[PDB]
Amino acid sequence: QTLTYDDIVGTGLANKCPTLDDTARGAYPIDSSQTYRIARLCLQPTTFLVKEEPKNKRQEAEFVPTKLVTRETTSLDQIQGELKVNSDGSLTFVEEDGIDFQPVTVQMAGGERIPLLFTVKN
Amino acid sequence: GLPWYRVHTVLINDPGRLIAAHLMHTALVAGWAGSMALYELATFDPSDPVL
Ligand code: CLA
Ligand code: CLA
Ligand code: CLA
Ligand code: CLA
Ligand SMILES: CCCCCCCCCCCCCCCC(=O)OC[C@H](COP(=O)(O)OC[C@@H](O)CO)OC(=O)CCCCCCCCCCCCCCC
Ligand SMILES: CC1=C(/C=C/C(C)=C/C=C/C(C)=C/C=C/C=C(C)/C=C/C=C(C)/C=C/C2=C(C)CCCC2(C)C)C(C)(C)CCC1
Repeated sequence: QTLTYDDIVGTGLANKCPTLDDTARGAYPIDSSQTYRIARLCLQPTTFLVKEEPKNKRQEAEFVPTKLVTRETTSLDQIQGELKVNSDGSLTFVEEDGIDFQPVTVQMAGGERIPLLFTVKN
Repeated sequence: GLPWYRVHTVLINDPGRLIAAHLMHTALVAGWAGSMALYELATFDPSDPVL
């Protein structure tokens, strides 16, 4: 529906991307003689995985799950850009602008904090 | 007076204070156990149970 800021404020929903009904399994036709654009792109991380340091003997590193400590400050949104139609037929999104980075700190077992710039700049 | 090596014989006919001594020894042993683990936790490397 049409919610208002006062509906959302303080709930954690401002950090959530919008969603589509289970019944949206259509298709968007792409008119090669047309020019297109992403008017809003929203990314909402749900899990952060960090590769562990396989000791000298190694064998193989794993991607270990981590705990987020910086709260509902993680999503990328309001990202815009043009959707080009290439001539092989493919589509290419070229980010122009948006809120396209969030600093995030997750914590590994043992207590090591791992900051990162979660991002899709360019 | 009592020699140093017999001070604790004053408990031999004092069951309450004998219980009090036994409690204090039990307190000290459990405190040790607690302090020893905390030291081991503060010094233990868990990153390689192989080598
Ligand atoms: C489980 C331990 C324990 C318990 C329950 C008792 C219980 C008792 N003692 Mg015994 N005693 C002990 C250990 C113990 N003692 C030790 C180790 C010694 C050798 C010093 C003695 C020497 C002793 C004497 C000489 C007398 C008693 C007496 C008594 C009675 C009254 C309390 C008193 O004055 O003692 C007080 C005893 C102490 C304050 C000893 C404390 C020792 C400290 C806490 C060790 C800490 C060292 C240091 C801080 C360690 C830290 C690390 C370091 C690297 C810095 C009571 C039955 C008295 C009594 O009625 O008998 C007639 C008495 O006159 N005790
Ligand atoms: C459950 C164990 C236990 C218990 C409750 C007792 C209790 C007693 N013993 Mg026995 N005894 C034991 C084990 C035990 N003993 C063992 C294993 C030995 C062999 C070493 C002896 C040898 C022994 C002798 C030769 C004598 C006693 C005496 C006594 C009485 C007076 C002790 C006193 O005032 O200490 C006073 C002690 C001090 C003020 C300081 C001692 C400090 C020591 C040397 C170093 C401290 C070590 C440190 C605290 C770490 C503890 C050791 C570790 C095991 C935890 C008391 C009834 C005396 C007695 O019969 O009088 C009638 C006596 O003459 N005991
Ligand atoms: C049904 C009665 C009953 C029960 C359950 C016990 C149980 C116990 N007695 Mg024995 N005792 C009894 C009757 C009983 N006794 C009688 C009739 C006498 C003659 C008066 C004695 C004389 C006696 C002596 C002289 C000593 C004991 C000690 C102990 C304790 C040794 C183990 C210990 O400290 O664990 C370690 C403790 C824990 C893990 C925590 C225990 C917490 C429990 C559940 C008690 C909670 C509080 C409770 C309301 C207080 C009453 C305790 C109860 C013993 C009456 C143990 C709890 C020894 C003792 O006190 O050692 C310190 C000791 O020195 N008892
Ligand atoms: C089954 C295990 C067990 C048993 C049977 C005992 C038995 C005893 N402990 Mg306890 N203790 C234990 C585990 C045990 N403990 C644990 C796990 C801890 C935690 C680390 C302690 C900590 C502890 C403290 C802090 C104290 C005792 C004390 C005592 C004695 C009290 C009765 C007394 O007057 O002794 C009469 C004393 C003796 C017979 C002396 C026996 C000497 C023993 C065998 C050790 C040998 C000498 C020693 C190693 C030299 C010390 C060198 C070092 C200081 C550099 C008794 C001998 C108290 C004590 O000794 O009071 C004087 C005391 O202060 N114990
Ligand atoms: C938290 C832990 C804290 C632990 C507390 C520290 C330990 C506590 C005290 C222990 C010290 C014991 C000293 C008692 C010493 C002392 O009091 O002795 C003299 C003492 C005499 O006792 P009596 O029966 O005459 O009683 C008189 C009373 O006033 C004693 O309280 O005999 C005993 O104690 C029996 C054991 C004799 C041990 C004699 C050893 C001889 C050493 C000399 C040889 C040296 C080497 C030279 C050859 C190379
Ligand atoms: C009060 C209280 C509390 C607290 C508690 C605590 C804080 C405790 C502590 C305790 C502890 C913390 C303990 C400790 C202990 C220790 C000890 C007891 C030890 C001893 C040792 C020894 C005995 C040794 C010996 C030796 C040497 C030194 C050398 C080598 C050889 C030998 C081994 C012989 C609470 C809050 C809960 C509650 C309320 C009340």
